[PDB]
Amino acid sequence: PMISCDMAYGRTDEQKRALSAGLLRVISEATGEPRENIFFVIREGSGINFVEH
Amino acid sequence: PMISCDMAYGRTDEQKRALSAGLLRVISEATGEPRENIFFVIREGSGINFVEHGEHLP
Amino acid sequence: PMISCDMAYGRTDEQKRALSAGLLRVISEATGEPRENIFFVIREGSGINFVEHGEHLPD
Amino acid sequence: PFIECHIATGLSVARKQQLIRDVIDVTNKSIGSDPKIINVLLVEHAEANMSISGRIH
Amino acid sequence: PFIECHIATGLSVARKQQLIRDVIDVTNKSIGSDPKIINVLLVEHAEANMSISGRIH
Amino acid sequence: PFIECHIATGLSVARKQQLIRDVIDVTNKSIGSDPKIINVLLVEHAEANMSISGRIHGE
Repeated sequence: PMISCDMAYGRTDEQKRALSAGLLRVISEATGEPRENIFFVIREGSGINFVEH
Repeated sequence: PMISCDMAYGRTDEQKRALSAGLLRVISEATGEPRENIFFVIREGSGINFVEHGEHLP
Repeated sequence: PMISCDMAYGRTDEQKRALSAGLLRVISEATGEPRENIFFVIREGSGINFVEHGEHLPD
Repeated sequence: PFIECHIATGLSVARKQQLIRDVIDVTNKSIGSDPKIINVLLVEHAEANMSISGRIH
Repeated sequence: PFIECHIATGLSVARKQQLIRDVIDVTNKSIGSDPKIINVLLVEHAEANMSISGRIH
Repeated sequence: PFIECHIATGLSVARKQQLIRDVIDVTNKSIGSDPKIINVLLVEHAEANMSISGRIHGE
């Protein structure tokens, strides 16, 4: 699997590690693929670069 | 819906507001979906990171 | 065609040129599309932003 | 630039081609990019494969 | 945020729906995002179209 | 790294598999990545759904 998250800049390295641990677990459990088989990238930007509702 | 735009650094805040507004409007009209149902992200990079017409950008 | 590469910061412009030349050649040859029709973007991030083989990358 | 748009399945081919045309137009008019350098990718998905604002279809 | 997940085809509709529910929950718990700004796209692919760990299917 | 390739539908499965092999090799040779951490995704689209350089399929 390959997972990406585009999100506002500002989260701590600890929060990012929590994010990845959760996403890796849930994707791994749903697909049945080992955590080592799931790639994850976080892409960050400032607020002018996001329109969220 | 979800919209992303990968482009070079340098656009003004005014230009990015025009872009997001123009994009959300056309996607909303095409899909019947309200503007609030449309995620948008701009992802910026420097010239070396883009290859257009087979050449890296300045 | 449109190609993207998400990778860790740190590659030189020379490496990025090698990478693009190689990808455009292989995609063009596989696809039958001219090189000028193949858009390529590289997206860079710091180590904490990547998880590969189960672990966040160092810088 | 490269604009990638993810929408639900259900539009006609005509409508989608008009959408692409209009994306190119608005990108040109607001950030100033020549149509010659604008790339657009439209991808359609089943509603079940998308969550807008934490909502499950 | 926008979380895009590329997985192999093969899951039930029920399983994918749970996966989207689980992605939303995890995102909210870990980085504090209101589910109202959490957007999820699940994309399925043939195994031949993907390589993980350099492996050709 | 993660390479995502968007191309037109029309390639055979054999041809697609070699393309993926070739992307992995190009990436390893240019950027140094262990092939085991090079992830490649190939996505095929109808021509009508892609515009390169402002062009509309047909016209």
